[PDB]
Amino acid sequence: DSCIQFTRHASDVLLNLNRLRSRDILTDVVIVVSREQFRAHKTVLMACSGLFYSIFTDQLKCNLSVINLDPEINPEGFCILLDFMYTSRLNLREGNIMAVMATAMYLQMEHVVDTCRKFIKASE
Amino acid sequence: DSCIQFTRHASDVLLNLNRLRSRDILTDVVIVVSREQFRAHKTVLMACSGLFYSIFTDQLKCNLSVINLDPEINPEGFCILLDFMYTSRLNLREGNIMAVMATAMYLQMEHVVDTCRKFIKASE
Amino acid sequence: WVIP
Amino acid sequence: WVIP
Ligand SMILES: O=C1Cc2cc(Nc3nc(Cl)ncc3Br)ccc2N1
Ligand SMILES: O=C1Cc2cc(Nc3nc(Cl)ncc3Br)ccc2N1
Ligand SMILES: [Cl-]
Ligand SMILES: [Cl-]
Repeated sequence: DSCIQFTRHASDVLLNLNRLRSRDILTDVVIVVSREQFRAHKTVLMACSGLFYSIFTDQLKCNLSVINLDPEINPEGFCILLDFMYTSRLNLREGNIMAVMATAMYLQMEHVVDTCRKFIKASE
Repeated sequence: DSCIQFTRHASDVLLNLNRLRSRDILTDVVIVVSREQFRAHKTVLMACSGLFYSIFTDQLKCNLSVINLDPEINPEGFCILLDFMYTSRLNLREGNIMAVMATAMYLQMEHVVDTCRKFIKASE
Repeated sequence: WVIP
Repeated sequence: WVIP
């Protein structure tokens, strides 16, 4: 086509989606990870995770307001990944890399899994 | 912080949100523009438009499944802007620039208004 | 704004 | 991935 493109549009949209998350506006699901609860937008979760994409395209699960993750999932690892989904920034540290990679594998977040594998290979 | 960032994350999220729109997945509102209807995600509309942000943060309007725009709004202008919201690409043409600018002013989409004003100033 |  |  003969379209023009606004370079910062995608970044600005995500920044606004994160502002809505911070103020709990139009969040439509609670993700339960052991004793912790995380409110989010189903569409953003689906856009970032192969697991949430499969869950919310399911004709029965699409209507659930609560999703319980596998008990092996670490709440901090999930929190770091949820922040990444809404900001593009990943808080990857020596103390959390194993939990973050395990959570990204479960959530089916391929680019996160790839950087974790590379950072782990560098430290061996 | 000591975060790393995935450059293409925001673009990939928006691309996925547009795939959900194309398949009518988890769309939660219909925007009526004269005889035309446009299905969309309230969160994406809010993230792109000052008008939709004000509408869906209203305690009564946040619950509406149908929003009727002002009858002066052109459906093609709206369609072009809705496409821009979900893709960052604006189909700006000599034949549609006036309708697109009028719609962007009504929707409170400042960057679109700015490029329309510049393209109009160049042709005078 | 750019030419994509 | 980059250092932001
Ligand atoms: O690593 C990842 C991230 C991700 C996101 C989605 N999300 C969607 N995929 C498609 Cl094709 N359409 C709409 C949506 Br929402 C699917 C798989 C994966 N795997
Ligand atoms: O030209 C524009 C585009 C736009 C978008 C929003 N959206 C939001 N703004 C804020 Cl501050 N927080 C959350 C959201 Br969603 C508000 C105003 C405007 N004006
Ligand atoms: Cl990823
Ligand atoms: Cl804009």
